[PDB]
Amino acid sequence: SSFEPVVVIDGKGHLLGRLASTVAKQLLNGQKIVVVRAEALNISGEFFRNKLKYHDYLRKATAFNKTRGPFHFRAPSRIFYKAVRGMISHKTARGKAALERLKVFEGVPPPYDKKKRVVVPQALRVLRLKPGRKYTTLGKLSTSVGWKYEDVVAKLEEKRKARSAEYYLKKKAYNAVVANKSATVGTEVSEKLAALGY
Amino acid sequence: STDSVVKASNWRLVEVGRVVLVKQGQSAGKLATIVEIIDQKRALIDGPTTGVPRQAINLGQVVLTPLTFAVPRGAKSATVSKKWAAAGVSEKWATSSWAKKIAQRERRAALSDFERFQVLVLKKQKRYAVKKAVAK
Amino acid sequence: MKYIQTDQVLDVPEGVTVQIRSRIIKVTGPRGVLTKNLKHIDVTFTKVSNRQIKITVHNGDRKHVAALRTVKSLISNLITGVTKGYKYKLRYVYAHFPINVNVIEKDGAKFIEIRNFLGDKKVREVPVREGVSVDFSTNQKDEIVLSGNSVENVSQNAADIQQICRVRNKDIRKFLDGIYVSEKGLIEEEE
Amino acid sequence: IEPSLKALASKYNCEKSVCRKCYARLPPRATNCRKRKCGHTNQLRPKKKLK
Amino acid sequence: AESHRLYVKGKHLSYQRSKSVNNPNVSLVKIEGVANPEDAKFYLGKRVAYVYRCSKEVRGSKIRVIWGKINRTHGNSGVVRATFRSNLPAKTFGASVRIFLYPSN
Amino acid sequence: FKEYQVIGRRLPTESVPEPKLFRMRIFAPNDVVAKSRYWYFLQKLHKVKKASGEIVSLNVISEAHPTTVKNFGVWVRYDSRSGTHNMYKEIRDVTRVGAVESLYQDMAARHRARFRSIHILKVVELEKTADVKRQYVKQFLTKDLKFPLPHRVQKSTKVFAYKRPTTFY
Ligand SMILES: [Zn+2]
Repeated sequence: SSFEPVVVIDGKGHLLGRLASTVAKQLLNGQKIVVVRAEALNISGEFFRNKLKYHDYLRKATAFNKTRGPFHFRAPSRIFYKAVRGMISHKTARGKAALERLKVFEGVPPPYDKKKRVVVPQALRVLRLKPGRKYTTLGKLSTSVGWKYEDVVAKLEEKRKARSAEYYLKKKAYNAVVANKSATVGTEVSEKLAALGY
Repeated sequence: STDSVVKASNWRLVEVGRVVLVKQGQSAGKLATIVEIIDQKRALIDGPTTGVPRQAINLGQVVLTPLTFAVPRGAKSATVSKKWAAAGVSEKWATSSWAKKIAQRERRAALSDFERFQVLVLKKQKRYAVKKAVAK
Repeated sequence: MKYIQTDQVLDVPEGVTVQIRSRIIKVTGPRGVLTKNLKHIDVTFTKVSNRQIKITVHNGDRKHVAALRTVKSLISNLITGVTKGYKYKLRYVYAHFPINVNVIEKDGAKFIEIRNFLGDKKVREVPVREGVSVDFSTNQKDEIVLSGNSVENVSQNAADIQQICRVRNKDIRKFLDGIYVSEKGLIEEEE
Repeated sequence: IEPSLKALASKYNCEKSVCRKCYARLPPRATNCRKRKCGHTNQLRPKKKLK
Repeated sequence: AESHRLYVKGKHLSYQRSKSVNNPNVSLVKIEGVANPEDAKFYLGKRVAYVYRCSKEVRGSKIRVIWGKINRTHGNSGVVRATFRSNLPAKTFGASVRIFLYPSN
Repeated sequence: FKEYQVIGRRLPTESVPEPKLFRMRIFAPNDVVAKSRYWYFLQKLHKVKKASGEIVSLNVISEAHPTTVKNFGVWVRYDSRSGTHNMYKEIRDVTRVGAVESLYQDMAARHRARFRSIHILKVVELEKTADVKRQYVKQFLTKDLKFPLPHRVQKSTKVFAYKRPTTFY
C-alpha cells in the first residue's frame, strides 16, 4: 500500500488471474506496473486442461473473416495481459488509460533488470495452490500454442541471471565488509543511544 | 562419505508445551502454551502469566514460537503457570531476536517527534564514523 | 480422513549411501549412482540409523498418503538397483520367422534394431536408454537380456522392445510372434 | 512354438479380462476398468481364447 | 530538506455507486498506508485538496485547487468517502489528492 | 449456539391439573428458537401443541468444564432427499455446544444436510478411549502427539511485498 511511480512485478511464481486481478485493480487506481517474467506465470490447472481451455479460444473466431475475430495471442506475455484487458472496463477511455499503464514482458527486458521487482503475495503459487494441486506454467502452455520464443528466452535469461548473480557478490562483499565496522562503531555512545531511541 | 546424509527438515511442532504467540483477538501478541490439542487446526491455549485466558483457538489465529517447555497434556492454568516459571519461558522468549524485533517496532511507534528527530542526529553521527571507517 | 501423520521406513543397506536434500535422491552404492527428483510429491525424509529413513507425510489425504508409499518403493528400487542391479530376460517368441535382433550402434547411442520380424521387410529400431546395458544370453538361444542400475530405465527399455514387436491387424492369439519378458529380476546372484 | 513361450505370450495377450462397455483390454484379476470413458466400470469379461 | 510534504498522499478512486448508477457528490479516496477503518478514522475531517494545473493564469497562478474533506470511512479497506466543495471530475480517477493533517487533533 | 434446557407442561385441564412436565436439552441459538425446537420435538412425541400447552422454563445450560478437550459422541437423525437416516458421529470439541455447532457444519458439508433436516438425538461425552470408534477422532488420542503445520502462509496486509515469501515453520 504505497503509491510508487512505476512498480515492477516479477511475474515469476504468481498464479495468473490472481496476480492479474490485481495488476488490474492497480491500474484503475492510477498505479502503474510492468509485469516481467511472465513466461513463468503459473495457472492452477494441470497442464493438459489449461491447454484444452486454450484450444477453446484458439477456435473462436469471426466466422466471416477470421481476421477481425478475437485475436488469440500466444505470447506468454499477452496470455496474461488479456486476463486483464479482460478484468477492466477497457472500452471507456479510463480503460485504455489503464491498459496503457501496464507493460508486460517475459524474461526481463532492460529498463528493469536493474530495478527491484516485487511479488504480489496474494497470488504466488506457493501460498495458494494447496500443495499437490497440479499447476502449469504459461511459459509452456504458450509454447504449446505458437509462441516462437521460449528457447530464445531461456537464453537471454541465464545470460541475465548470471550478471544479476555476479552482481550479488559485489553486493555481499561490499556489505559483510560494511558490517565489520557497524561493530567497531557499535557499543559507542552514539549507539547505547539510538539503541534506545529504538 | 560413507554417512548417508538427509537434510533434514526442521520444524516447529504444535505439541504440548509449544509456546505460541497469539496473532489476533483479545490476547493479541501474547505468549501462551498449547496445552491439550484438539485437531489439525484447533488447539487449546493458556498463558495465565501473560494474561491470555484459557481457550480453544484456531492455530491460524496463533503462531508457534521456537520455544518449548515441560507440560503434561491437559494441564490447567495453575499447573501451567508453575511449570512456566520453572522453565523460565518468558525470559527465554524476551532474549529471542523475534521478541526483540517485536518490542523494537513498538518502541519505534512510541517515539515522540522530538525523540524521533534525535534519531536523525544520532543516525547521522553513526554514518560519519562508519563512512570514515569504510575508507580505512 | 486426512490422516495426521503416516510413515514408511526405508532400510538402507550397509554398502550404499543416500544423499537427500529437498526432494532429490542421490543413492550411491557398489554398482554406481542413481538420482531422482521426487519434487512432484511433498513428503518429508528423515535420517535415523544411517541404515534407516523415516519417509513421512503430515496431514495427507487418501491420495497423498498413497503417494508416500510409492515414494518409499521408488527409492527402495534405487537402493536395490545401485547394489543388485536389474536384469530383464526378454525372449524371442516366434512361430515361423525368426526375429534376428542386434545391438547396432548409430552415433554411439546403441539401438536394438529388430529385423525379419514376422517377415516384415521393415527394420524396427528401438533406442537403448542411458545406463542400460544390452546382452545376448549365452546358452539360452533367442533371448535378450537388458540389465542396468535404474529399473525405471531398464524395464521401460525392455518394454519399448516388447511394444515395437506388436502384431497389427492379425489376431494376436494366433500370432504370438513377439519379444516378451520372461523374468524381471536383479543382476547379483545368490539373491 | 514350444509351450513355455506360448504360455509366455498368452500371458501377455489372452490371459486378460476385457471391459464390456469400453472393450478395453484389462488385467485378469481386475475388478474395475481403468478407462474413465466407461465410468470405471465393473462390467468385465474374459478375453476369449483361440479355438 | 528534500522532503516538504505535510499532507498525506491520496488516490482518488471513484464516485460512490451501485452496480450501475453513480453519485458524483461523494468521492472515494484511497489513503497511503491505510489498511483498515480503525486506521482510517484518523483521517475523518482532515481536509483534502485535489490540486491540478491548467493552461491559464487565472489569478496569478496557472494552477488550481478543489478543496474538500473526508466525511467517513468506506468499507473495511481504508477507503474514505470525501465530499469535495465541488465534485471531482472523473478525469481524476486514479488521481493524486492531498489529504492534509488539519482540522487536526 | 447455546444448549437451552426447555421444560414444558401442556396446560391444566379441569379434572387433570398438575401435568407430567417434559424436558429437552435443545441446542438452539436463542430463547425463541429453543421454544420452537422444544415444541417441534414435543409435537413428534406427544399430543400437545404450543397452543394447547405451555413452556415452563428456559434455562441455558453451560458446559461444566469448558476448557477440556472431550470426545463427544452424537447420534443424528438426518433427512436426505431420498430417505431419513440415523448416524453416529464423534466430535473432539471443548463443549457440547461447540460440538453440536460443528456437527451441523459437518453434516452440511458431508451430506448437504441443513440444520432443519438434522435432529440431535443424543450427545455424549465418551469417558473411555476405545468407546471412540471413529478413526478420525482416534488420531488425536495417541500417547505423545506431536505434529508440524507444514506450509505456513502469511496474510500480508499490503498488496505487494519485496522479500519473496516463505512457508518455513
Ligand atoms: Zn471399460
